[PDB]
Amino acid sequence: KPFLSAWPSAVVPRGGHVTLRCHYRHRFNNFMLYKEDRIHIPIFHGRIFQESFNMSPVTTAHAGNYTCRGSHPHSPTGWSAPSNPVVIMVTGNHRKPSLLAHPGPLVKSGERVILQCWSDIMFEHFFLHKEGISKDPSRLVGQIHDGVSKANFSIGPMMLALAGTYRCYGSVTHTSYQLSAPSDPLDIVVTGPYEKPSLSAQSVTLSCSSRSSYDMYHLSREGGAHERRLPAVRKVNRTFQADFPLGGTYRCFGSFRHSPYELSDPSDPLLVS
Amino acid sequence: GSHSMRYFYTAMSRPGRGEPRFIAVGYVDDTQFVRFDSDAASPRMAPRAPWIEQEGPEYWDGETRNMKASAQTYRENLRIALRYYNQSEAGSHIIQVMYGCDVGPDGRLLRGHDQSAYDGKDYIALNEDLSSWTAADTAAQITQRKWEAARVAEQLRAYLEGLCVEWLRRYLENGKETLQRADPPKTHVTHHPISDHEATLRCWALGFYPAEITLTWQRDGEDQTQDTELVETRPAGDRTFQKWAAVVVPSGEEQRYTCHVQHEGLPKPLTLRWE
Amino acid sequence: LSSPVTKSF
Amino acid sequence: IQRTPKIQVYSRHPAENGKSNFLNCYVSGFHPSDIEVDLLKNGERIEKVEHSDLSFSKDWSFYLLYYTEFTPTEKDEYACRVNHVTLSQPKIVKWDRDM
Ligand SMILES: *[C@@H]1O[C@H](CO)[C@@H](O)[C@H](O)[C@H]1NC(C)=O
Ligand SMILES: *[C@@H]1O[C@H](CO)[C@@H](O)[C@H](O)[C@H]1NC(C)=O
Ligand SMILES: *[C@@H]1O[C@H](CO)[C@@H](O)[C@H](O)[C@H]1NC(C)=O
Repeated sequence: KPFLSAWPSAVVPRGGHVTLRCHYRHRFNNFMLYKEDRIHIPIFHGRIFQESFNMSPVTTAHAGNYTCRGSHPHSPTGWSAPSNPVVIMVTGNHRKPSLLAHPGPLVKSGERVILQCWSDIMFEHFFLHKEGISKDPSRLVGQIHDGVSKANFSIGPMMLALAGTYRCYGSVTHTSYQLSAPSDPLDIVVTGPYEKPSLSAQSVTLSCSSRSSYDMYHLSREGGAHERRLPAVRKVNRTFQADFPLGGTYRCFGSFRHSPYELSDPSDPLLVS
Repeated sequence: GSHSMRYFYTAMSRPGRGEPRFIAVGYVDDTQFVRFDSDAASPRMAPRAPWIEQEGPEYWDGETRNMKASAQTYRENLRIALRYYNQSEAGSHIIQVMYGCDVGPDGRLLRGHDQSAYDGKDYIALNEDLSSWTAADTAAQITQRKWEAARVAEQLRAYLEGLCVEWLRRYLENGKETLQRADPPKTHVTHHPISDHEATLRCWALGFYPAEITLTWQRDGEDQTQDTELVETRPAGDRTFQKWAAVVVPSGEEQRYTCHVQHEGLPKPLTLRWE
Repeated sequence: LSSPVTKSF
Repeated sequence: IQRTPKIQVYSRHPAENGKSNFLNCYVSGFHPSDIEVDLLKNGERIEKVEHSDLSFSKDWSFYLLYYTEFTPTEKDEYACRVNHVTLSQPKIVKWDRDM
């Protein structure tokens, strides 16, 4: 049985590029492709692909459920068993849906979050897909209500492996492998179990510090717009501290280098008058 | 005692050739007793020794769930290692982990281990005090900072002191007849002429457990440890081991040489000669 | 018994 | 960095002609883990060949045992064929009763 794969992603926008590789008998050998509509008719009239099948630029015609067979001369058929199925979904065909987090995008380790995808357009199916090379989407049937169609994806228990940038898509009937434009991205971030920094007051300046060697600190106003970054500086007292120069309620997070979707547990809320 | 329990994790990416694979194996001393492979129909912790087969469903359920969690974590860890070393996403890489406990005769904790490597080279490892880490490079220093902030060492110490030791005791009890009684090597010496002026004396040890053994050659009571040939101890296939040690001798000096065999399955050390 | 301790890099 | 595999071909029990036995190919000290191992009867691959689960030693190098039921004879030559990324062609190590 060959191993079929799509690179970099099976979910691919129109005008993008995706390569199908069929690995069989320690080689990316000559192989034939097949769709799911009727499994034993080789596409492009029995075309035997030499190396790998680069679809570029991707059109809506490339969308579908693929399976490959590798060449195996010293065998009764001369060809291998059907490989693992790989579904190529093409996006950018409809208006984008909306993606929302409940209660929010910041999810503490071990807990769950609801990612709701909804639209005015009556999408038959919804697909949740996390940004990343070699990632498969989840599917839910759209529930119709009050003029909008929606679906709730459950994600948990929260671990770093589940953190990242999420987008949802919609598909209308008769075009299941054709997906809408992606919804606006939603960054799902895990908080903890790393120890919370302390946040205190040193015009005022809010200093958040920790004994742990966080690479940088994030300050956020509860009900604010954007978060404020500041690199942690190794102080003389061996503490790592960031000083945010400045009413409301603030919180401080610690984070490490090369780890974009994880933060420490949030600091205690700081009331500034 | 003394006895050991070890777990070995192998996590490997193989872009284009398969999805990331996680393999775990469990050992008591030299005997494998459990395994887990993420590349199956439905991945489950499975028995690999008869004396663990009668543990209840709760054991296997718990272990399977833990192994699933571990598999996910180490797939993600591969993805992380890629960012740490700024490597291509088309390459094949491997993380290896080994951890466990050494207990003594009465069955109390003597030492704890938890070491991990990336691509065959040391990455990061728990220190003897079981509260601190040793990193091999900058990426591993990042990992160290993370694990210190998350206090992983305290949890690991709690596991090694608690569950590892107790379950090791239970295992040692479960298969005592096979795990705690050593089997002495059946041994002999063979002669193989090289030329008319020299020949090879080979000392054989077969069917012994555990794997630890010493085979030495002596000329007139002195170890010829430099000009001796040793093979790796090899498994026979039935949870017992084989080993031999050879030496090249001048023709007519066979009497001068003796083979010495020490193994815990023997009451007294063994001495052998060819005739 | 294997370790229940999560080792995230 | 890569390590080439060491190979030992040997029987489980002292081999006597006509007596049922087990043939072992023990491969070790290699890195990475991807490796191909075949047991050969007069140059041809044996059908039923089982193997141990992937493990490694303290130097992080892997080891594997491949084994098969066989009957010792002097007419039939048994061997082990091992291919690894460090090997251009697969190595044939023949079974020798005194090794
Ligand atoms: C892809 O094809 C296989 C077999 O043809 C089928 O089992 C599978 O359900 C298909 N996948 C999807 C998303 O339809
Ligand atoms: C979807 O998730 C959120 C919070 O649970 C909320 O909008 C709503 O209760 C959910 N919709 C359901 C359960 O149909
Ligand atoms: C460390 O030094 C800074 C002054 O640079 C100070 O604000 C902070 O309170 C000190 N941290 C501790 C724990 O003393």
